[PDB]
Amino acid sequence: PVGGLCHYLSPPESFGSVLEDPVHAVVYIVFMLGSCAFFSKTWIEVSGSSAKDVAKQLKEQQMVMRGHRETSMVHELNRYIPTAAAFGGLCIGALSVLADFLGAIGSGTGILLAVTIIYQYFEIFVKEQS
RNA sequence: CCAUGUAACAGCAGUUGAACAUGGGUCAGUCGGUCCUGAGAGAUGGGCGAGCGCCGUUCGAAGGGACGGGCGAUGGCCUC
Repeated sequence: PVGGLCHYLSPPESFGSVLEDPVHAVVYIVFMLGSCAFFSKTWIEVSGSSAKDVAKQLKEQQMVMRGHRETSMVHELNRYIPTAAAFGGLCIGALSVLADFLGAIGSGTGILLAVTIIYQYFEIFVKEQS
């Protein structure tokens, strides 16, 4: 909705900075950051990448912590896995807000998808070259 | 010892093990040692001994420590 359309919810768009009522601009980033962490936190619960599932993968591969039992795998994973998804989703959402506000190429959003995937195949590229 | 995992050994076997492999576990003023000397062991003095040494353990100028006083303690500058 950029013209002749309902403007209740809309991403900010302007050269430099646009500010008439912050009750619209600051709310957009709040809903964007919260949703991203909400989406990231729920994805691991369904994609089989939570702390509980990772330990089952490591148990299957016969990998253990140095001085912990098998049951303590989950607890050490829970120290980082659940909070990394919540904070990682928040950070990647914040990068989109920074990308959108700065007005980069690609209108900010979408380049985060591009930079990650090109990095995703980078790990293949480096390991296939000794 | 504990947990996890799993040819030789456990005079049969084992999916099991004090076996093998990986990784953990023993927290003290108050429970012990540490202190005492007991039977005894054993230095120093001394004696003996070719000598390494050993006999001897009370048979030698064997005290190194005491609140109290003045020179100088003056030191905090004199309370202790």
